[PDB]
Amino acid sequence: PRGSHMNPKRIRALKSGKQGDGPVVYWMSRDQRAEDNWALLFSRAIAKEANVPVVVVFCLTDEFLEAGIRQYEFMLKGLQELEVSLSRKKIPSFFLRGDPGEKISRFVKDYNAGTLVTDFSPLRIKNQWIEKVISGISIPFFEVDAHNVVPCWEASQKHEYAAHTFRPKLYALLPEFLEEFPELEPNSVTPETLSDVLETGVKALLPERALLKNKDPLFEPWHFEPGEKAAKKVMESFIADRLDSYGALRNDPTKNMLSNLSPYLHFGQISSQRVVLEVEKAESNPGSKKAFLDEILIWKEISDNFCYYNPGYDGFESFPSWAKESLNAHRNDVRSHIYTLEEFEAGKTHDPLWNASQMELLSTGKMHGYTRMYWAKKILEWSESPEKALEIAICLNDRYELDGRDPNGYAGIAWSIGGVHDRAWGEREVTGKIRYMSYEGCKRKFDVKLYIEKYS
DNA sequence: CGGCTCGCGCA
DNA sequence: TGCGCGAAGCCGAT
Ligand SMILES: Cc1cc2nc3c(=O)[nH]c(=O)nc-3n(C[C@H](O)[C@H](O)[C@H](O)COP(=O)(O)OP(=O)(O)OC[C@H]3O[C@@H](n4cnc5c(N)ncnc54)[C@H](O)[C@@H]3O)c2cc1C
Repeated sequence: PRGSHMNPKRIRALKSGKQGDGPVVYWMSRDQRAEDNWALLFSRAIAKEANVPVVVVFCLTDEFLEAGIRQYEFMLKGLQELEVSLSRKKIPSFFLRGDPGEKISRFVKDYNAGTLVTDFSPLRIKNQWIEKVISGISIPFFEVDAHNVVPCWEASQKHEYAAHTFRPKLYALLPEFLEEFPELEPNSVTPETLSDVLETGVKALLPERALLKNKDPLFEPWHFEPGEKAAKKVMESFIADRLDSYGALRNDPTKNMLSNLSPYLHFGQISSQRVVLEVEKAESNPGSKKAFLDEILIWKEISDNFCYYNPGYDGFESFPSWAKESLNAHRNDVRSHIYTLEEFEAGKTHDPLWNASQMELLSTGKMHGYTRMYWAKKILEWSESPEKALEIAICLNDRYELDGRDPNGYAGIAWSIGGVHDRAWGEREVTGKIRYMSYEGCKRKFDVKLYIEKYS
């Protein structure tokens, strides 16, 4: 498709056709940012060769109703910042509301677009939208992987069983795809109020707000400032203050020593490639650098590999054969406790460590990476069936996590409950051969009282 | 055949 | 606290 610093393997054609005379439309979805965006850079390079301008279109679907206000505000406030950023470079943005399959097909014809570009996402509803758009448009339709360092269809062509199998593949293509980003060139040609979409959506999600007894909201929105500018500040402080002690205190929820980048990385407000570019150049603890790189490279992109090659990524059928056989044999085992969704949601279990994990999820919208395993694994231990446990874990994960509705969530829940990307362990009642995690093992690794007293 | 992102005993 | 074994099924290099 042309360009000096542009790798042609990051782009693949979804539909071939005669390139129109109008501008190039970039259908923004996952990577909501202006800097370090391959999809936005590829749309500008195409527009430069065709002597056309580049426009951005964002379709606001009804998916914000299944979520909550904490995710809707975090996204809308970032889109307000992105509008001024793109407007500074003479790039206009259009914000549509409704079905992307019907709205973007109408936008391409109404605006007489010449080439449509979109970003990559392995989720089901994105592939369903792209198929409906292809059937209604007559212009070329391209797809760019701007989220992963190595494109998903390039790192592997099949489902990866474990990380130590996917690890040598990723690090082998790293010297080719780890490159610096060129600056976005402003538009030479210039061819819906976000404040109203914010107030309308908030009033519709007000009854579903998570409250306390005194009708006070549980969400604390001052923990993570949304936007592209704030996301870069979280990156800088992590590499300057937290990266040294990461490899030693990454599993201690009493110490705020993780990167805290998952809410920004989910909405695409910060590029993981930019994070790797800056972490690699830093001089820090070599063990901590290798530990953080293994999280943002393999485990982040193997989760995209999981959902892209397993369409039932949120179902029991995606589990390995050994895990399904073990879970099916222990279906009739008597459970120590049985809790419904409402009891798991409000945090009314006998385990104070589990309840404290749920309060962190409800109050801050981001539960610590270590306690998320204890949170999900105990849901499987105290549920009717593995299907209900998978249902409850996915529901609370997508409802209250700021990084929810993300491939890392479904892969992480499939790891905790279904042993995906994991191996078998000692045979137990109810759980079977799935990895076990107890309250006593957490007491030997960190001060469990400080974590419980912090969140009641 | 080697080695994979827990619990547990022992310094 | 950090280290080493145990319990377990399977991929992938040959
Ligand atoms: C049951 C369960 C549910 C999860 N739900 C989500 C979710 O909804 N959204 C989400 O983005 N992540 C999810 N994760 C993955 C992981 O918990 C988060 O990425 C992490 O805890 C967020 O904090 P952090 O980015 O500061 O951690 P860091 O240690 O700083 O992580 C660095 C980055 O590496 C990646 N990463 C780290 N751990 C994982 C992992 N286990 N799997 C995949 N990528 C990882 C993420 O991009 C993360 O931003 C879940 C994990 C589990 C076990």
